[PDB]
Amino acid sequence: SLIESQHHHLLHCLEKTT
Amino acid sequence: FSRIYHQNQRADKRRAQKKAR
Amino acid sequence: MAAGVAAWLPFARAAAIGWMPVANCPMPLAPADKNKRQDELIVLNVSGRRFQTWRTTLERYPDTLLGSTEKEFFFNEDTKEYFFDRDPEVFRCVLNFYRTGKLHYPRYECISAYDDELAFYGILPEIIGDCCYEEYKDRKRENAERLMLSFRQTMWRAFE
Amino acid sequence: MAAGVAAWLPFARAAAIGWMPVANCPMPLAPADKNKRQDELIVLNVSGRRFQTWRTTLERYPDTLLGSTEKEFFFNEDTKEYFFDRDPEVFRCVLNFYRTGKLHYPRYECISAYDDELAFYGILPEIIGDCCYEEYKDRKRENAERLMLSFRQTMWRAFE
Amino acid sequence: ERYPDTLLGSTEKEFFFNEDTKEYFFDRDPEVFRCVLNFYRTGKLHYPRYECISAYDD
Amino acid sequence: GLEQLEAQTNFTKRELQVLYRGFKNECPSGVVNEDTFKQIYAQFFPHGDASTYAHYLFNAFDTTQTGSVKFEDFVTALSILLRGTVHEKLRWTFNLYDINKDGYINKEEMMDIVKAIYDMMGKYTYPVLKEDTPRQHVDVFFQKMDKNKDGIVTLDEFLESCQEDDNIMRSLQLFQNVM
Amino acid sequence: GLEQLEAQTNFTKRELQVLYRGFKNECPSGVVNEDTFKQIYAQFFPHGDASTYAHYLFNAFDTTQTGSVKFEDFVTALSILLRGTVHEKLRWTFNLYDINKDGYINKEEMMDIVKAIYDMMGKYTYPVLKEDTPRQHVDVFFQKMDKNKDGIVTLDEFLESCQEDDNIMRSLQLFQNVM
Amino acid sequence: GLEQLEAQTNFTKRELQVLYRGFKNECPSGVVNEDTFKQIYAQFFPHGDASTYAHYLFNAFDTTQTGSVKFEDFVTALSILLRGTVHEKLRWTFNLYDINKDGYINKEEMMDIVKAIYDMMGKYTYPVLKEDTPRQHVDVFFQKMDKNKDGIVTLDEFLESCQEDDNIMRSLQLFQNVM
Repeated sequence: SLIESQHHHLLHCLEKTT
Repeated sequence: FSRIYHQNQRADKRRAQKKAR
Repeated sequence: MAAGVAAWLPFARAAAIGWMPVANCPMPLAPADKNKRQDELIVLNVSGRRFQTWRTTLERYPDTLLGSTEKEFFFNEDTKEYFFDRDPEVFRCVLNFYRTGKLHYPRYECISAYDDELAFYGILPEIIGDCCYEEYKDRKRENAERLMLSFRQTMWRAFE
Repeated sequence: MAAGVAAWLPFARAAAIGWMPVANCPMPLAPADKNKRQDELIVLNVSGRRFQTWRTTLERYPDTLLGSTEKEFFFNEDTKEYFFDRDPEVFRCVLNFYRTGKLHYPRYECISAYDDELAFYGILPEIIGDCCYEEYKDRKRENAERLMLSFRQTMWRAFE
Repeated sequence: ERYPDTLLGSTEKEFFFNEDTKEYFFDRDPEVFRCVLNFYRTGKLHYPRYECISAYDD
Repeated sequence: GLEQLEAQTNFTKRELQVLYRGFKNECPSGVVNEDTFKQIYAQFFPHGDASTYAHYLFNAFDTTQTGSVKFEDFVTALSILLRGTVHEKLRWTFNLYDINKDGYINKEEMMDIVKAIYDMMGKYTYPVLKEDTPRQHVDVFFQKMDKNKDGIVTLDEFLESCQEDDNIMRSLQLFQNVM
Repeated sequence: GLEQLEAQTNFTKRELQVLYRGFKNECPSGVVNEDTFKQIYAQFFPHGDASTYAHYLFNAFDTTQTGSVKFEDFVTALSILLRGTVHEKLRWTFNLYDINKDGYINKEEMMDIVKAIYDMMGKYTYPVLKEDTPRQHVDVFFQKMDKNKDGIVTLDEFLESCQEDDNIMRSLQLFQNVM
Repeated sequence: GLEQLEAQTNFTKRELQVLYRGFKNECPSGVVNEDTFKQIYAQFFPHGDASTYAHYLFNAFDTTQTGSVKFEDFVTALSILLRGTVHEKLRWTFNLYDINKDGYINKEEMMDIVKAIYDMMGKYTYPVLKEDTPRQHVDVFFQKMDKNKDGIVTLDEFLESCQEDDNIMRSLQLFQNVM
């Protein structure tokens, strides 16, 4: 898909709340 | 009323014009 | 950088920075780089007429004909231009939508041709910009209207 | 392989396979193969306006100018183009017809020019696709409307 | 260069000028650019009766 | 897809686009269905009814249980029927005659089809028409195609009986040359 | 000018034109403001509200004192934020955390930004939500970016203890070569 | 058939294309009729009658016996009339004069032609006008064109008398050069 990669990556790097 | 009268008129008119084919 | 559907990701890659120092979390995710190449003005030949646009502008909606990848049934490598034997003037609206992302209606179009070209290129006649919507339905309904035993039932048929 | 008028004949040649098993025939007729050649974009030069179309599209109606071969008088062999000293707009109508096989009528055309170009292409105004037909008749009737002794009858002259 | 207070009037056109072909290529509609060009010709602008005024305005 | 099918067919890329053109011309890539066969196959049959026959080979074409499957599903079968092998062309026409879709054809099973053919013929047969011939036109099948003499033909029992009449293999392959 | 913007930023000509295209595609290059970021910055972050954070990096973004700065000042900082050097990203984040626009920040001020982060994280936290750790995640932040224990951060004091956070070190410039 | 027309006419492909253009332009390539000549010859010869002799060379151009044939037989006769052979040109001019369709000309028969051309001449002649000169302008015909002095000239008898007059032999070839 090569688009869900980038968009999901931002929300992944978001998930870093503790 | 006028709208519907023209409607039926053009209706049977198109019917006959189609029957021409 | 990126365009088409990723026309505003750079602002996101700028704004992500503001959480990096405060990222007291152990490890975020590294980026998703890959092979790279720039866009190109793909050139369409519709019945002798020529249009051009970036490929990402095409890829914006792959649920269409050109938006998808199967435009190659009409790609003439002999020309390197996807040639189509349909009208370009109605295709002009399609291109313009591909650019903007909204479609409109040339008022003077025999609605049959407009609709069947829409279908031809895989477009949805419902997502027309409502700024020009009801007149489409009016053309629809007017065109719809425009296109509109031995003895027992013998007397019957004779009556009506 | 072939297209245009014989664009779906391959489907019939596929369907004909179902006969052979039960076909108790000793020997049917050998196939009717003949000279074949792939189609190309014949270019129509209408007042510099450049159009391109497959011969297959061009030959769906050989009872007209384009389908018949008396189109070469406008064919500028110097350019491989059929140059036409006519309207670059009403031509589009005939062309999108040949694509479809049905005729449309734009709302805002001088019906005089319309019918004269139709006759010029040999096409019959009677065969207009009912997609938009009756309004053509309205333009017809309106245009028709708008385009409309010494002493023993000099008395008559003075009367009226 | 009759009015430098526009996209083409000012020098912001090379952002779409293609030195790769020595042309200003623009991803716009060909049936509205003509009206703007006609303005640049005269200095006034007409408006065709059949345009989805949204497209015109934008 | 263009190349995902090119890697499956017996035609070239231009021979594929030349049919994609005519297909998308009449059908806006929805999918060709019975509604298309019962007209285009019928419009080719004046003095004859094509629907009674098209009804069978539509679902014979459709490997899926759908009523409008795919253009890919159309061309993959066109490749077999035109430029395929006799062994698979006969498998396809058996699946056609196997109206029950099981692999076992009965006398009346393909009588239902020879009637469709005789109906597609025309209003009146040009020689004398006897409705026992579409009955016995199936017998001439089984007496050669029913090796078990039982009255029901299966796959191999029809194949091993459909490869000796040289004229039919001469006839199955007349159309793999047209282009 | 086009060249006048090239020699200022680190990006190239193709990148700059292909980005000004998308820039104008949503706003007619009038000038970008709050309301357009609150939808661009949100359109990539579902399950959350990204307006409250964009509300800070927009004023830190605006080199002028207006409510909407420019496209030229847009790229002059887009460069620093994507391919710019680490220590300049730190100074600009310093301009961002300092809501009072002075260079002096107290607990609740930057806690209001860590809220925005952890607010747009989502409506329901996927692990258990604890609202006092926004008191402590800034508290545990203090002990790093402060060597005086007074309650204020200045640029040097606020940076002299993130320069060695290797995770944020390799993570702060992830997009300096990816185009 | 343009190529089959070249095998009959003496104009070339460009001379044929550019003239068929003008042909098809003024009339929608239906057929040329009497009425059309009755006006296009009226514009090229005003201030006088344009029908009486027009309906003579129309039926002369009319090879068959209908009222309107086609474009091809029109240019194949243009070839004979402009760049055609003299022995065929005089035969064609006699078939023009041959009103009664039989092959024999009476004095009053060509009087019908001269009373048409002098009518076309206009209202008042530059010299004096007399209805008796059309009576001698045909008789000065026979004295040279009627070798038998009977009052009837035949194709052979019109030809044997129309090869030695040099000035008409120059007049009949006036337009095989102009293009």
